[PDB]
Amino acid sequence: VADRGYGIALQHGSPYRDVFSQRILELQQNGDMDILKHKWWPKNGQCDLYSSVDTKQKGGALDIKSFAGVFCILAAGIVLSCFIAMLETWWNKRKGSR
Amino acid sequence: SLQDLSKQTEIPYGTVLDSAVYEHVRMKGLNPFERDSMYSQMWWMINRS
Repeated sequence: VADRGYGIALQHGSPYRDVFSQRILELQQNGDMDILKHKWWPKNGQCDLYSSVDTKQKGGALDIKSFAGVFCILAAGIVLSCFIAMLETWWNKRKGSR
Repeated sequence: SLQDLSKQTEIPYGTVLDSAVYEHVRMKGLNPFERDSMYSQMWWMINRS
C-alpha cells in the first residue's frame, strides 16, 4: 500500500524548501541513502523473519498432552468410583450385609 | 521449480564462493529495484555467515 511516505516538514514559504529537496534527490540517486537503510534494516537476519512455515514438522504423532482429555475422563471415572466405594464403605454398615 | 528451491525448508543450497553465480544471486537479492521474495530468500540462505 505504497506511495504514501515520510518527509521533512518546513514552514510555509521557507527559503530552504527547495534546497533540502534538491539534496535529498542527490542522496536518493548517489546511493548514499541506501547505505543508511541497509545499516538500520539489515537483512543479515539472526533468524528468518519471513518463512512462516516451521521447518521440522509436517504432521506428527499423537502424545499424552494432546490425548490427555481421555486420561482426564478416566481419572473422573476413577474418582467417581472412589466416591461410590466410600459411600458403600459407610452404608454397608447400615446394610449389615454384602 | 526454483520457486520451490528458494523457499523449501528441508534442503540447504549454495554455489561456488565469490563466483559470477554467487554475484548474480547477490545482484538479484540485494537489488534496489528487483525486490522478489524469490531472489531474496535465495540470498538469505546463500549468504549465511
